Amino acid sequence: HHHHHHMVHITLDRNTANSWLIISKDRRQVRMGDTHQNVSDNKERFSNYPMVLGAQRFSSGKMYWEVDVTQKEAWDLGVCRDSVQRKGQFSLSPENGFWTIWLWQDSYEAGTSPQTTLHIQVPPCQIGIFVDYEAGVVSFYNITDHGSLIYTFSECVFAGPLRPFFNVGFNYSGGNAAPLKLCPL
Ligand SMILES: CS(=O)(=O)NCCc1ccccc1
Repeated sequence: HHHHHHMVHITLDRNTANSWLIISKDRRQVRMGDTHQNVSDNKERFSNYPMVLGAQRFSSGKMYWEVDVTQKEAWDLGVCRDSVQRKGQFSLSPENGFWTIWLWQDSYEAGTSPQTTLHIQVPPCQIGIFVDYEAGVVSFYNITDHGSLIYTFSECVFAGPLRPFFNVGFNYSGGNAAPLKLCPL
């Protein structure tokens, strides 16, 4: 892929974070805390899962960013509508306003309904996310494996502004404490 030149500087929006998340000073890293992080509740915060949004909103154009997932056992990444549900239980699907992939229990899957098995030969340490708003495309790239394609959502019906979407995953195992990091341009 030659999408690198649509690179955008993403920062995390503290106000949207689940109350257990710890976002770094530079708003470029997020990890699961071992307790509630002493913030007030608000209607924006994801309540049921360790999720957070990027601050940036996209309604046109081509955008690209990269995320470090080194030594995590579980995470979700992609984009979502600004209007997605924040409270209660829900599935990650385009019908609910999400265009995502994930790692869970040693397999990679795309967040279709039902989910799609991904075929990755080289476990990624960094993921590239490309959005073409006008074309209705969200693509995922394996930066560890020379930028190889992971998955393309096409015919996307965004139906609103998009925000970068992150889930650091649960850390029930003690093996998933590591952060998600936005990688430099
Ligand atoms: C073992 S743990 O640290 O990952 N426990 C997390 C508890 C939690 C439940 C729902 C949403 C956010 C956090």
